[PDB]
Amino acid sequence: MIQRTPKIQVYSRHPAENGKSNFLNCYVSGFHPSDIEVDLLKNGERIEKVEHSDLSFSKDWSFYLLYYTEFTPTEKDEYACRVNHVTLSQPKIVKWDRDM
Amino acid sequence: REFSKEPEL
Amino acid sequence: GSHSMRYFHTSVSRPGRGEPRFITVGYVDDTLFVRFDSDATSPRKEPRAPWIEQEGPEYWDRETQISKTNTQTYRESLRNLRGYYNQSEAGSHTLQSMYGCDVGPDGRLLRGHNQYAYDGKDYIALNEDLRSWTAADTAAQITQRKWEAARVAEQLRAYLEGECVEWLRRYLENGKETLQRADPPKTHVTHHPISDHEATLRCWALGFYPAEITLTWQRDGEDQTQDTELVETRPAGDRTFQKWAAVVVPSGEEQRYTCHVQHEGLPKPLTLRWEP
Repeated sequence: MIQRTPKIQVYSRHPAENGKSNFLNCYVSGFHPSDIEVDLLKNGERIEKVEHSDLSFSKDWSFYLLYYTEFTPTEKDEYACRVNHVTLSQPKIVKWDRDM
Repeated sequence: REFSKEPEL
Repeated sequence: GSHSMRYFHTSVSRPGRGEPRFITVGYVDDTLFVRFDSDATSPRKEPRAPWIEQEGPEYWDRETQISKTNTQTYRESLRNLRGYYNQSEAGSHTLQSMYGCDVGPDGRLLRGHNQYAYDGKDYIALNEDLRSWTAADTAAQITQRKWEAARVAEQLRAYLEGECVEWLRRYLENGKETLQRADPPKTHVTHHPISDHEATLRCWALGFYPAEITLTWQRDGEDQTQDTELVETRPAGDRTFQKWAAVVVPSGEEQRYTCHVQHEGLPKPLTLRWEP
């Protein structure tokens, strides 16, 4: 029917300071239908201990979810959010940029 | 608290 | 000073993988306070904010029973909808609904809501008069005719004008230290060179509640709407929200640009510039 592909933002709860514990967030929104798969990645590897918010939706009926996990950023570790949805032919990977 | 009489469409 | 309570229902069919899953979440303003999931091990209405935990066992039993009954009602609704659109039993479909009340600073009803969507498309809605329906198509007219015959709107009206407002006012008082506390944004401007010729100025708003905010860039006092990249407001995970707005500026013209911030928590709107 109507299908809407997810918007994705990857960011931290607090401003990033290397060596200080923080939370890594992947906010997925604007999507329909509601079935979605999200992984948070560290240096390409799936983080196992990832929690998510309860499924809700916006006034235009599109769904949104927050996936988050504790992390301690460093200069050289890389982090990302990997999302699959029926509207995507292959998973979409969005890398964490601490300036965004 | 919720409405208790949601009807069938 | 104005507030809302909303409940959000989602039912999703999954032929060959059991019966349709039913989820409810409840919000006061931008704060989720209750959830229910029929796929939970022992489905029950569960608290998600501290100020609702004080409700007694009778509250939680009634809320749970309502959600368990809704799980079955929405499964019947989905079967009816499949027929109304001549659809196969093989496909997955989604039924969503939202209802609730808005209240002003004096605690009086501003308006009520109850609307539905099928497969992401508006289906039927209670009008602002709380007495009549707007149906999106000839399938929804079947629902309308059935709800007109059963005088469903009168039941909703009684709920939205009474219980909904009175329980919202209860929650607002029980959670006043958070629900009636506006946390202002912490704001700063960052500068990101792109080339020898231009750079990005990014205006940040962090740690604010509620989510409603206005972030705009001006150049020489005129708004740069078409040239501003505005990200969707996003949850930080600690109840607060984040947002930023960015503009691409020619090298050396940074001081012609001003960032402007409006939020309920601010004594006065803010005007910010790049401070090298």
